[PDB]
Amino acid sequence: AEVTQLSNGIVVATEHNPSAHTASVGVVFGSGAANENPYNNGVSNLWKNIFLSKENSAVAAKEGLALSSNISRDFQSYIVSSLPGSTDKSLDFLNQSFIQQKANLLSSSNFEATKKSVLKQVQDFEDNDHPNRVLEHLHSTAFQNTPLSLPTRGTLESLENLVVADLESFANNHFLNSNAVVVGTGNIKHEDLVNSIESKNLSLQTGTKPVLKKKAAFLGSEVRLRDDTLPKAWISLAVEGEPVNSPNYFVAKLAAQIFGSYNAFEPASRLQGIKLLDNIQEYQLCDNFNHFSLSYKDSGLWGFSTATRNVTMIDDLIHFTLKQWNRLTISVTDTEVERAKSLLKLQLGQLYESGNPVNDANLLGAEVLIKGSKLSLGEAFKKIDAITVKDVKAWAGKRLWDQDIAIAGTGQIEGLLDYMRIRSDMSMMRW
Amino acid sequence: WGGFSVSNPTIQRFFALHYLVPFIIAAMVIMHLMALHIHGSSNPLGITGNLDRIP
Ligand code: HEM
Ligand SMILES: CCCCCCCCCCCO[C@@H]1O[C@H](CO)[C@@H](O[C@H]2O[C@H](CO)[C@@H](O)[C@H](O)[C@H]2O)[C@H](O)[C@H]1O
Repeated sequence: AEVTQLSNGIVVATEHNPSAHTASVGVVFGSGAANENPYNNGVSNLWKNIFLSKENSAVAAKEGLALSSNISRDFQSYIVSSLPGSTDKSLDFLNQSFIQQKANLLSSSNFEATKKSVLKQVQDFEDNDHPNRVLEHLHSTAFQNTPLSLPTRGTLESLENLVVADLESFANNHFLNSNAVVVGTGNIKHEDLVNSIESKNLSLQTGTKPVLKKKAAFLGSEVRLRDDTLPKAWISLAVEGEPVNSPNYFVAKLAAQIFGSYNAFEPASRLQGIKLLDNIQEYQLCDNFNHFSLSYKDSGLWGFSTATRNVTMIDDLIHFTLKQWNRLTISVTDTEVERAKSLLKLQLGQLYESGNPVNDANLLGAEVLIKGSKLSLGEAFKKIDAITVKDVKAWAGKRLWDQDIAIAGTGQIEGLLDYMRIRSDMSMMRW
Repeated sequence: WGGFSVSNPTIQRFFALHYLVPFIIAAMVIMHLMALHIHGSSNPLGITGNLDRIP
């Protein structure tokens, strides 16, 4: 009823949900793509896929279990889902995969087949997923030569050069008890899980701490992947944002909610209380846009992504959007701040109070790894309601006004002006 | 000349015309700029500048 957190060597964290009809048990490691290098980039993604390999999944399915794995920038997860009663069967599989097995999943035929699978996977993403590919390039240029610049799926070049040894090296260096948290969500009790874990013994690399490196840094820059054969222009643009556990974490998320998301083809989306919408609908400057406040351990990105077929008016799209951002520093109104509060609460509620145990597992593990605990919506909502117009203006004057930007784009971006023209729009002339 | 040689009439008309022509030049410069605008400037390589423009 408040999320329990116990440690006996292995940190166990659970979140009991009485309305849930299933249960998820897994392990979340405090290491992701941000802990790789340009040459082993994609190793985590390769691990995810061998864990989700047919051999491993068939074994789990026979037991009535479903496997899930997510590779993020700061973390990595491996979850098993089952009925509330088969919760102990999940632990056995989990125990087996990360303690008993090794040479079973890393066999020549399984590794090569899995490698070939992720290779075609990544190739398709880079070849067809334009909005996400652009967002990945935003991170790449914004944090270039820094941990946060590496794509989570890895790069084709490094992927084709990866061997079983690379996987093992990463596992020995990151899949450690000191860098992990065993999570339990859905319909399960803490005692049931802690005792079932405390039932077994061993340690498997005890006291071993993960590798350390240099911190993430934001660099005003841009990467342009022009492709005149594509039907649209896809653009992502952002300034240095807030890291997780930043004092302005919510103020930044609220600022992003002010401008929000938009889908020109959805009737209700066109009626939102967003001033930018009055400027962009007259000549239909875009098909959609979405503002974000991405937060990581060392840094973050605040900005937006947009897609448009109006290739001759991209300059107006960017101009109007950045002119609106200017407003956060000098003229954002009370009702805009109040509307943002309500919608932010709804966003967080939908994110944290989702009816999915695997989602809760990922969120719970990631947070307890970073701050040792998980913040409740009750506390989050209180912080949000305390945000004032002066807080937004103070934050904007620091993060937005006359600040460097990172830009990424693909498709028909001839109309996207030079860096300086876009950068100049981060402020307004004053007397 | 307005007479038998360069005299008063000549100087007075030359000043009137000296005032006028600069405005005709201004008009011709507008025409010059119009011709320039439809094709844009050339460049030192002598090839198309269409692949890489800046404002
Ligand atoms: C009051 C006189 C004039 C003004 C104000 C003027 C102004 C301009 C301007 C602003 C440009 C664009 C930038 C540049 O290339 O310098 C231009 C281009 C040009 N002008 Fe003039 N101009 C004048 C006289 C002339 C004359 C006397 C000629 C030739 C007999 C001429 C030939 C050109 C040409 C061919 C270009 C194109 C250059 C290129 O882009 O390669 N202009 N002029
Ligand atoms: C015809 C001959 C007459 C010549 C007269 C010279 C004109 C001088 C104008 C000088 C300053 O005009 C001034 O320019 C600076 C940018 O440099 C503007 O600054 C604006 O952009 C800068 C740079 O992104 C921001 O830091 C700043 O917060 C913002 O207000 C300022 O608001 C404006 O007031």
